[PDB]
Amino acid sequence: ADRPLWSPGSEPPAWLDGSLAGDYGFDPLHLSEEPEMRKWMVQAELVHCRWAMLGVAGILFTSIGAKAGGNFPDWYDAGKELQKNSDIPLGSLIFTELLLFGWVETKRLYDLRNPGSQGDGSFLGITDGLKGKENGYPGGLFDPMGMSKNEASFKEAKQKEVKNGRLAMLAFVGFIAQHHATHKSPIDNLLDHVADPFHVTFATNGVSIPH
Amino acid sequence: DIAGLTPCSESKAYNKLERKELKVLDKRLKQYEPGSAPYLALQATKERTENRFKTYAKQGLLCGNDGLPHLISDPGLALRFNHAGEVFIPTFGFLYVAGYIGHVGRQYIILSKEDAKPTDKEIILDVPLALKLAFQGWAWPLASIQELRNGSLLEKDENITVS
Amino acid sequence: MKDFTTYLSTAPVVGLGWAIFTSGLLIEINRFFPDPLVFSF
Amino acid sequence: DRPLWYPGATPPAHLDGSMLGDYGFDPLRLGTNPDRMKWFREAELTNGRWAMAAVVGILFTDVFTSIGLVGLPKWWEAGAQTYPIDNQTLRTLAIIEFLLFGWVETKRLYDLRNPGSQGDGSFLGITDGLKGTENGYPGGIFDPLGYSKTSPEKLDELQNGRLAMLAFLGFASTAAVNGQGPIESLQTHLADPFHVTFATNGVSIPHFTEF
Amino acid sequence: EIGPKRGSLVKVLRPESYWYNQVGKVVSVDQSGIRYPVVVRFENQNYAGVSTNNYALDEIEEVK
Ligand SMILES: CC(/C=C/C=C(C)/C=C/[C@@]12O[C@]1(C)C[C@@H](O)CC2(C)C)=C\C=C\C=C(C)\C=C\C=C(C)\C=C\[C@@]12O[C@]1(C)C[C@@H](O)CC2(C)C
Ligand SMILES: C[As](C)(=O)[O-]
Ligand SMILES: C[As](C)(=O)[O-]
Repeated sequence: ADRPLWSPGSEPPAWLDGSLAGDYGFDPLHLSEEPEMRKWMVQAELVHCRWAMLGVAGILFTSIGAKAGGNFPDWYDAGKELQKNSDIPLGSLIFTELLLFGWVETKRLYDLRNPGSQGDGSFLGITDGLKGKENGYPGGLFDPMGMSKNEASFKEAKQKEVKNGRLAMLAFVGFIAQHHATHKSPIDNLLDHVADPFHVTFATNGVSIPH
Repeated sequence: DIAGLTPCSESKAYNKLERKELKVLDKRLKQYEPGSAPYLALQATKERTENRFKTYAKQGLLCGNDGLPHLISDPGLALRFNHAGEVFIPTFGFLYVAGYIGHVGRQYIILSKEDAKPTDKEIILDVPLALKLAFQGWAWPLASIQELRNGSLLEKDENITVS
Repeated sequence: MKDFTTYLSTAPVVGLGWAIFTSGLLIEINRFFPDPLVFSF
Repeated sequence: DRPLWYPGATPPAHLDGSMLGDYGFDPLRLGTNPDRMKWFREAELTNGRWAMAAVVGILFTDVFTSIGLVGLPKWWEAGAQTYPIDNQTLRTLAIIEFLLFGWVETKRLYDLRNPGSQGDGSFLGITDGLKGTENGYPGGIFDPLGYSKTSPEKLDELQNGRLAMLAFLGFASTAAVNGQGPIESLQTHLADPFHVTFATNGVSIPHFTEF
Repeated sequence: EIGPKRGSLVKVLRPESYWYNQVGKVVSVDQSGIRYPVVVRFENQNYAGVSTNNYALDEIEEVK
């Protein structure tokens, strides 16, 4: 009786009311019920959003470049033809990626178990920065612009990145579903639908056609 | 030359057995077209069968009058030759894994003897404790020998006997 | 959720999770590595 | 205690006590018992001190070989060059090694057992100098360079010994799969840093990089 | 005043007893006077499923 819910009239869960950004009381499988699993899942969803947004942005920009005339492959089968004629071998690229990501994902991990553990100044004497402002929102060094030093603006600005990330990760499932059917770029599926709405789904393989 | 056995490449019976197996495979391989699935399955089977017979004959493993391989299990005959892998290192690998397992299980069952109603912990395990101990036992030879010199594994004759 | 995680310490867990891990590991080792009967050296 | 191995939130249990090169690294809890810790300390000392005098024979001797000043062989066959030599003290080497070591290793053993316990008339007139100040740190050996107050330079020795043990482990792992020597691998890796990498030699998966 | 302090754990030396050489707390040392005054209580069951038993004072001994 204080916030919009996902199902109008249903009783919101008793383990989440208004503290988390993007809270609508949607949890039917009783997940993140304990404080620790919720502290885990919050930052898990946050990282999912922060990767889905970058992925969808890159995909859409490369697709618009390809449709406009740029030398850009589509989002699918792009790691196959960018590796054939590249100076950096596969494997030597994968383990470079994993070596650079382990060192940062580990520091991201142990700031979840004990916040502020990274701001002791052992890494290049960085003390003020590298200190977890909240569960999954660090600051100081990752926030060069003073755009989170006000709760009135921050509680309202963080409640929209979760929505944009949820929408972006729903769009990423659209990218996959929208490829196994048409085998065309995501921007191509758009222009083939605005120019003629009659070319809507349920026309190629969405529904079974034995008759 | 040991035990009257001969290296397994010079065994006419071994090659005769390989040819027999290949003929038996091909006689029913010729039943299907080269495009269907069963044909590819038989092709891959023949692939790894030829691979069986080729890869064995390296570094030396003795086959007898029957042409089949025969494992040498004596240390000393696996030495002075090249047979230390027949069964000499597998022994140490199993000893390592069995140690690992027993060490972890013992330290678990000991650390549970302190809390109230340990029987419950034997039907409702402590999954995180078991996972922790599972990723700490791969130094058990070090811990075992020095825990033996320690004396924390000998019970000072305080158990139930009848005689 | 809590009672479910507690239930997940019995026969329907390791003893299933275990021995499923082990069957999978052994089958994968015998699949990628087709037919071992002696060590490399 | 000097900086911790994990920068953030990993509490040590029994490594709060003072000791040389202590960064709180003991994940498997192998040094809980103080007597076994006291033994493993000398273990490190003897391993590190031995690997440093070994890697120098592999590093400082092969740097001149690559430059072309000297024609010494690589270490993975320096052992095979010896006995074919004309004046070759054949392999009565190993057993005389064992004898000459044993006689000293037993003295060090009994000194660790009864620290600084050398009889008065046991060794001709040099019994006096054989008493060691501490375990693994004897007096009579270093002529200069020990009478300072800043005796905690042992940190340098321990860090260099650990680095040299890693060096020799890397030497043995390289000269086994790369086929070449350490200096040669380093030079090829500076020549082309993206192709000569452990990913191409050592791991079985990336060998299937079929586009 | 006769037997060990109540709440203090003690072992058993009855040669024919399921519980032998292992420790068990005392319920109440019978002060009224009887040949088997010490009533010891054990958590683990026996072949019959009984948890407690009374023993003589010449049989029980000190702690580990
Ligand atoms: C689908 C998804 C989330 C779905 C979540 C669901 C259903 C959860 C449902 C519930 O839990 C709730 C909420 C509440 C619970 O009580 C009940 C249930 C019902 C359990 C997220 C996807 C999230 C997906 C993400 C973040 C994907 C990222 C993709 C990236 C980064 C792409 C990068 C590349 O595109 C480039 C740049 C170049 C290309 O060549 C290569 C690639 C790799 C394609
Ligand atoms: C110093 As000790 C207990 O290993 O003999
Ligand atoms: C495996 As090798 C380099 O010793 O032949």
